[PDB]
Amino acid sequence: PRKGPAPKRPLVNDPVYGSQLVTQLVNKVLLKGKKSLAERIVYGALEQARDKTGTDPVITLKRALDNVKPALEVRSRRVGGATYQVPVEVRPDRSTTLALRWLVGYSRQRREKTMIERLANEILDASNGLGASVKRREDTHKMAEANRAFAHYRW
Amino acid sequence: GQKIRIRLKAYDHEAIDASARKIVETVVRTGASVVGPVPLPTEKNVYCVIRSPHKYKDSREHFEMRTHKRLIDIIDPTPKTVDALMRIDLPASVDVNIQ
Amino acid sequence: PRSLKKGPFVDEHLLKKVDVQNEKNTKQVIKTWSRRSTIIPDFIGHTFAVHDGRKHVPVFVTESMVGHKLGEFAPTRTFKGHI
Amino acid sequence: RPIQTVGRRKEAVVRVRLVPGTGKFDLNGRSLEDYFPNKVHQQLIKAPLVTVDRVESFDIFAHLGGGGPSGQAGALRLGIARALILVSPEDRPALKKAGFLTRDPRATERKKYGLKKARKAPQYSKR
Amino acid sequence: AKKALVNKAAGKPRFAVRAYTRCSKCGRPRAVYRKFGLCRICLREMAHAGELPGVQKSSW
Amino acid sequence: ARLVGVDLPRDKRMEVALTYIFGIGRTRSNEILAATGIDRDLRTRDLTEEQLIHLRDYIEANLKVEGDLRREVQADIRRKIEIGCYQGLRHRRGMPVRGQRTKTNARTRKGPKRTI
RNA sequence: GGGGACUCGUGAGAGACUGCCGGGGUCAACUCGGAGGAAGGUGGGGAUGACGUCAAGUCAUCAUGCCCCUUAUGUCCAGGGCUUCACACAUGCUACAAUGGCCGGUACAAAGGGCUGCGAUGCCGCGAGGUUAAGCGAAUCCUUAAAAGCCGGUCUCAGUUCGGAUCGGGGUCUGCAACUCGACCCCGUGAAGUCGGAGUCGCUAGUAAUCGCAGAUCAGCAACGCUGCGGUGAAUACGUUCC
Ligand SMILES: [Mg+2]
Ligand SMILES: [Mg+2]
Ligand SMILES: [Mg+2]
Ligand SMILES: [Mg+2]
Ligand SMILES: [Mg+2]
Ligand SMILES: [Mg+2]
Ligand SMILES: [Mg+2]
Ligand SMILES: [Mg+2]
Ligand SMILES: [Mg+2]
Ligand SMILES: [Mg+2]
Ligand SMILES: [Mg+2]
Ligand SMILES: [Mg+2]
Ligand SMILES: [Mg+2]
Ligand SMILES: [Mg+2]
Ligand SMILES: [Mg+2]
Ligand SMILES: [Mg+2]
Ligand SMILES: [Zn+2]
Repeated sequence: PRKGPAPKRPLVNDPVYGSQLVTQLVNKVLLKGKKSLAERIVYGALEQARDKTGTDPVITLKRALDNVKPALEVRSRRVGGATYQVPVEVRPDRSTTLALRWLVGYSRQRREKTMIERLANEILDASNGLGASVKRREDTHKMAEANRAFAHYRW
Repeated sequence: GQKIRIRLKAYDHEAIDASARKIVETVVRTGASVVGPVPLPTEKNVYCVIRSPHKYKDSREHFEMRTHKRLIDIIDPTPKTVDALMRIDLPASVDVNIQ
Repeated sequence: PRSLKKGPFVDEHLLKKVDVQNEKNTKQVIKTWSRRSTIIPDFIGHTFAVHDGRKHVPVFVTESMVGHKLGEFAPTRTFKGHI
Repeated sequence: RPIQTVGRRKEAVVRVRLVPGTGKFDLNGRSLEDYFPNKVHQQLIKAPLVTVDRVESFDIFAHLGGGGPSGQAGALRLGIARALILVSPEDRPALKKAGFLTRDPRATERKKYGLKKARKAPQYSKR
Repeated sequence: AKKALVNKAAGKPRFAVRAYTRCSKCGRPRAVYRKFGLCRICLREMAHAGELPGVQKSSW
Repeated sequence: ARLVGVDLPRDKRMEVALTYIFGIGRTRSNEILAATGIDRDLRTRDLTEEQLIHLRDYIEANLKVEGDLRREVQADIRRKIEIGCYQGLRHRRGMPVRGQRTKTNARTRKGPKRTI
């Protein structure tokens, strides 16, 4: 806005898994106001995550996010008759947002049948550094680390 | 017994409760058993007209029509009172039923 | 009139014009404006000049058009093609 | 003398009759897990109780009415916190700090003429 | 509207479904309400004028 | 598993497998399987030839299927054309017959856009 | 029966003013942060359009100055048209499915309408409906079962148990009359469509997205429109360089 920053909304702790990271995942899965539907998908995929490791699922979730959080994004800027990308530093609570969007997004177009086994397989493949969500992490990094020459115009 | 049921209706506020209070005060002076003015919910009739006489659909008015109801009193049908129940001139904007 | 409880619908001024010809067995044409009338199996063999909007169109009730309305054989609109 | 409070959230109006006991919900003749089958709603029913730490007491019953089920859960939370004050005048700064006394006025905005919804406009299309 | 059509809608037509309503002030065939007998236009001046009781502008 | 010369799709539940017959949809499929006692939650590969006789003869006594439904359908369209009715002229041109809007639509009776 | 406790209905009032505290500012206007409060700096939304612009729109709401018609450019009636169809644009709806379809079970609304009416109940029909008739000018009776949701079952990624156009047959109701040209129901039929080129739109919170319900006009209805009502309920905003 013209008049400075807006207050951001607090997320209440998730009752089944006592963490605000789970309730920040259910709002990315949420479509059309189906929040009790969106929580059955997230809870159901996290129960399937411990059925393939035995480990606690939110520890697997935080290992899955740490492999897909970007550190450098590649925002665009025009100067004269040419454009380029400036590598800028991702503030941390944007990197939480931008990584939860990649896990939900790249697993909606994944090859399984239901959304529970699509979301759970993307979490397990990201907590090992294998999935397509991990692939966009280094594609975001290789794009931004190919443009260090333009890191001197940071607004 | 307790048989007389009055059913005041009116378009406007403040011309009906004064008709209930200071005019049906003329029943307790004839020694009858009142229960008091009981307010009922208000009816609404909303109308929505186009302002322009031609081709301006997106500009509109909203007219309403409220109707107030009160005084469901169950006074004693004494034959001395039931004459004096209907002697007073109510205002023009007040309706009454004796059911 | 379109529901089986109340029968079919033929205009009464059209029923009198064929009952004066079914009694003496002639086949004169019936100039009419009643497009809304049902064809019933007493119109068989009769011909009808049926108004379409601008003129009267002959129609010959044979046997198989006997559940239809009479206006279905005089087309009102006209379209030969755009080019 | 009986505790008589009321909470209301969007159009739900609950009537809490907080009575001391072993801790039991029978909302409108029906228990918590039989009336609210959702674990997120049940967290915020007794969220004022875990603050004051009196969840094992106070078997309540309420007259749930009006609105939808998520409005009924939030209206019940305001009913409990305003009922805990009438049994306890010392947990008031504990529940005001969490925000369990705010009625949260957030109503459905009306539909405006010329618009498809409360704020949604139709297709613009300058030519 | 045309003055013959205002008198025709007042009388009793053949085939009683053939009847309809017009505005009692200007004789307009469309947008006539049944509670008032008026069109959308003649309702709007008479409500602003205070000439028909109980009707005023609503806000909520 | 040929039923009436129709070649049911193999490994398919019996409520839906009868609907591949031209003349039977979901309402008839519930009332073929109700008169003959064959349950609906049955695959077509587990069908018995003794069961297949029970519903290869219920259909000719009651129903109207391939060929002599398809010819009765195309002899009703044929009937409207030589009597010269409104729908018969409207069948002759590929224009829609049931009082449809022909200004901006009827791309089902007509083909794709000719785009003059 | 009864109770005046709780809600609610609706009258009358109380309450928010930078009023109080701390820092900044010419001590000013005011600003940043608190405390208390249901609410905090315009609490949310509505009603409300200065002087004027566009020779904007309307002579077809009405009114009116000129001008024209008066055996017709007045007026009555029956049929037809306003619903046509090589095409082009625009606003919507339903879709292309598994965060889904279908079947069984079960929960929670709000604002409205009703005497030329609303039709509970019973009864007949697969169904739209038919019939009988109680109660109700209604906080009383009817409309009125909300749908998403929840739980269980099945389908198993297919142009399909996705989609529901088109066409064939059989009906009901309204109305003098349903061919041109009404809606709804049953059975059959099962098209395009597998997420959309250049381009383009709305939205900053109870919003967007999605889910039903009601009203006006109206005999019936092309109602997917319009004006409202509640249900569930997000994601973001560094910022002011660019449009
Ligand atoms: Mg809404
Ligand atoms: Mg426009
Ligand atoms: Mg009419
Ligand atoms: Mg002002
Ligand atoms: Mg001009
Ligand atoms: Mg013009
Ligand atoms: Mg003139
Ligand atoms: Mg005429
Ligand atoms: Mg038109
Ligand atoms: Mg289907
Ligand atoms: Mg169901
Ligand atoms: Mg029955
Ligand atoms: Mg299910
Ligand atoms: Mg294809
Ligand atoms: Mg598919
Ligand atoms: Mg209607
Ligand atoms: Zn008028």
